[PDB]
Amino acid sequence: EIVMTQSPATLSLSPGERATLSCRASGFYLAWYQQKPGQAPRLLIYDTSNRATGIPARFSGRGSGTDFTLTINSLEPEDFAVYYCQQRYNWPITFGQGTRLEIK
Amino acid sequence: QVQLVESGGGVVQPGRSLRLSCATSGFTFSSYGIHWVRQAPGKGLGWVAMISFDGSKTYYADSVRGRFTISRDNSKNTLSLQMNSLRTEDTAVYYCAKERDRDGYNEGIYDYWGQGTLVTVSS
Amino acid sequence: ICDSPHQILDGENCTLIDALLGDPQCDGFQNKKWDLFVERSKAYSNCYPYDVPDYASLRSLVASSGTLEFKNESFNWTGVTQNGTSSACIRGSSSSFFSRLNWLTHLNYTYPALNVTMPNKEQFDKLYIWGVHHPGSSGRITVSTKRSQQAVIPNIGSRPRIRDIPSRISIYWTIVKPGDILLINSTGNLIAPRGYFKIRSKSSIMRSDAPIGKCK
Repeated sequence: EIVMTQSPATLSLSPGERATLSCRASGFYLAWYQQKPGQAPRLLIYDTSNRATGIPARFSGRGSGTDFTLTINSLEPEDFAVYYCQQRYNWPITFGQGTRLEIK
Repeated sequence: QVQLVESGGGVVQPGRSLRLSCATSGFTFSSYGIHWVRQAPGKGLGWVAMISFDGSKTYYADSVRGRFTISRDNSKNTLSLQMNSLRTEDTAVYYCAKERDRDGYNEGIYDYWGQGTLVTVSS
Repeated sequence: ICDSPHQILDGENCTLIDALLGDPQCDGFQNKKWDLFVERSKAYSNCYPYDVPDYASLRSLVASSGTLEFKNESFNWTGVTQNGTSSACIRGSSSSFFSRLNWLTHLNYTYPALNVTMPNKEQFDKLYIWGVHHPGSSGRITVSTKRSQQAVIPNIGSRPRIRDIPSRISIYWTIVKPGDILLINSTGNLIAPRGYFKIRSKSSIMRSDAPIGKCK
């Protein structure tokens, strides 16, 4: 199992601004998950660069070499939550320690 | 529509046997492989167990390897995570989550969840 | 993105590396030549799982080459059959596999040390792409040249089904300069290369998302 790190645990930004999320682990199958405080998480991304059903195009995943990234071109009030990066290569699936988006 | 409910959580002394049940509805239970995921108050998520597809296999995680016995009965559509030797690191909510493809084709992708049951271990 | 001055390639669902491998759903890009490569965010793969431990350098090199120009070279591989059909990587009505690699296994349930050799006769550098098929019980692989030994060991171990195939096709690259002679040895499951890709000396690659149109 890989020790998956993420961006600082809390990133504060105003709605509409651009944001970037990192999940340096040290190439594929690093689905992200969204959870609203007090809610069961939900799928946001199903691979390093593909979006799942219903997610706005504003969220874009890229990167490779255990140095992936998730850039948000314009934040919305619903975007301020916790984001965890998964990983599927190897049996033990290790979510990242997570990070929070806070309304600045 | 498909829905998942977790039950059996609560307070149990360390080392006492415990068994959650996660029933399902709205689909044939053999259609997907079941999972379990946890999160202690204020920490990041973690993986617990799994059944691959139709119950011929199981694969747990590191910190809890060997302790648990996840099993199911296809003739009644019921899941269970038999638990043994609870320890103080196991304070967390337990979700039973499903995946986004049938028979096992992308295992490791979760789209459906329950609400999550709380399990607490202490004196 | 203008078209008149520089040759662009776009690509509905092909990452540059996927076109390099010849993924069945990206096979239309074979032998294509470009000045700049442009990448959709939709990019995805449908074949065997895979991973290039040196993704960045391979991307930069292939993009700078500005050509695939694949040419089957008829390696020996005489001891065993070089074709392999996987349940994933569907191409058409039946199982398929990458179009620029082999999935050797071993005929007669025995894998002798193949000791393949191939002299690089041409005057220009050549690049050969091979992989190691991490299963999911024995085998070691080595690609030797006058400058390096790209030693690789199949990281055997169980894993999660990703496309109904719990394994990996980890892909490496191998430059073979003129005068140097590629040497290959094996003991088990090897993703045998099918032939070199030429390299041509100012192309680059840009990950722009702009639409496609005809204009200067």
